[PDB]
Amino acid sequence: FLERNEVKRLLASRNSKELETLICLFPLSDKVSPSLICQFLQEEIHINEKDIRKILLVSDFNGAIIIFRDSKFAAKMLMILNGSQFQGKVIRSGTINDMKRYYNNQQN
Repeated sequence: FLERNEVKRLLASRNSKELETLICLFPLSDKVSPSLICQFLQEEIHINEKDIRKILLVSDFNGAIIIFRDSKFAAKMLMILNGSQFQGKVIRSGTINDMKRYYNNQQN
């Protein structure tokens, strides 16, 4: 598709207005892959075309880039939703850099 183009452009995006109205969800375990992500997103986050400006699956550091409707909720939800327990692991989130950190934690 055309997700990878934006996952890359978003990875590098310098606009912090973006990283505020968006974050990379990191609850994707070794038992939870890209498709399952979205299901689970609409499943728990109630994500749709309304609350989500756009959603892309980030499977090279198991994350999910999500822009809810506003910066206040993206970070606020990050804090209230994450730090949870799912699939026998603790699920957490951050943005593009924090996901890269978590990635290290994943690959190592």
